[PDB]
Amino acid sequence: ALRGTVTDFSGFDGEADAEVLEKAMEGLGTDEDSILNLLTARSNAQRQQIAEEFETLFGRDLVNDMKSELTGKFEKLIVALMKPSRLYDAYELKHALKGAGTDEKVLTEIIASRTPEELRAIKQAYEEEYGSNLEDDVVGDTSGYYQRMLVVLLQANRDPDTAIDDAQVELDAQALFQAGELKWGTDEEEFITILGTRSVSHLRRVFDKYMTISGFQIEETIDRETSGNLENLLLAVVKSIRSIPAYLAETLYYAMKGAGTDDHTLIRVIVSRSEIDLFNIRKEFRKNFATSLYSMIKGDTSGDYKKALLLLSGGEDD
Ligand SMILES: [Ca+2]
Ligand SMILES: [Ca+2]
Ligand SMILES: [Ca+2]
Ligand SMILES: [Ca+2]
Ligand SMILES: [Ca+2]
Ligand SMILES: [Ca+2]
Ligand SMILES: [Ca+2]
Ligand SMILES: [Ca+2]
Ligand SMILES: [Ca+2]
Ligand SMILES: [Ca+2]
Ligand SMILES: [Ca+2]
Repeated sequence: ALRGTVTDFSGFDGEADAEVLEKAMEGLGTDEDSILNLLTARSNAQRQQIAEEFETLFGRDLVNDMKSELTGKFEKLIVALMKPSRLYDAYELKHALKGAGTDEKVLTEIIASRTPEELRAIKQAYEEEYGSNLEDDVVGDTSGYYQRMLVVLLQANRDPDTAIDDAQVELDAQALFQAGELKWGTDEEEFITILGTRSVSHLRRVFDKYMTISGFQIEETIDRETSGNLENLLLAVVKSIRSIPAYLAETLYYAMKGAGTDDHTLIRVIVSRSEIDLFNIRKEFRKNFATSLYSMIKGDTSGDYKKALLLLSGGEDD
């Protein structure tokens, strides 16, 4: 079911590709198009091969050459596109912790929507690159239940999908109801333990049951019961439980629907997901927002920045 929008180019020729990129830079100006048409048509693993082959042919660093020939939001995308898949999430996480004021949005998005396999892969890569323990770093930069929930999630420990138990589903649905709507204040720990540790397949069933017994969708209750930090995280986790593609589709929409563009988010989501579920993301986006992902990117962005994004994205006809 899970489909990306960028795949390996067949008949890929690492050296030819380098020569092309060289031809697009060496001399007066810069052939943005040629760089943009090639790199959005090669997978992450293949860009790495292009970057290594470029060095052997020209004794120059591809990425740095492009940094010195490109500009603005376009350069940012290309640079993000060039970052090894393995290191990308950890890179965005590191920059989100760096400096006194943390970037919660990024922590929540990534940690709430990455599968256990992925999260433990991120943790190892992050410790390899930076010599810091990710969990420890997150603990240092967050606080309260938001910190607690993140720590729980970072254990990469969630129950595995298993035989579905009707008794457990009713029990857990009731616990959430008793912990939220029925209680003066909120049993934050119950929400956290349940929404943090229970399996995906199990929780989807618990949601349907929660609605049946409470009249509320769990998302309404989370909004009615919590605020800021914690609300966003629990909302993020819940939506990811339902559908990571649908969660990330909503993430893109909200990055574009206002007066500006949250370009930092536009870029991260498109790039990181281009080889996993961006096709799924596009389907869900259309499904929930009346237009294609394409048309909204077209409306919010300009120039080569726009051109690359659209080629990366695809689906003009969604
Ligand atoms: Ca040039
Ligand atoms: Ca030019
Ligand atoms: Ca530049
Ligand atoms: Ca960043
Ligand atoms: Ca910080
Ligand atoms: Ca902050
Ligand atoms: Ca309450
Ligand atoms: Ca509360
Ligand atoms: Ca409480
Ligand atoms: Ca609220
Ligand atoms: Ca906008």
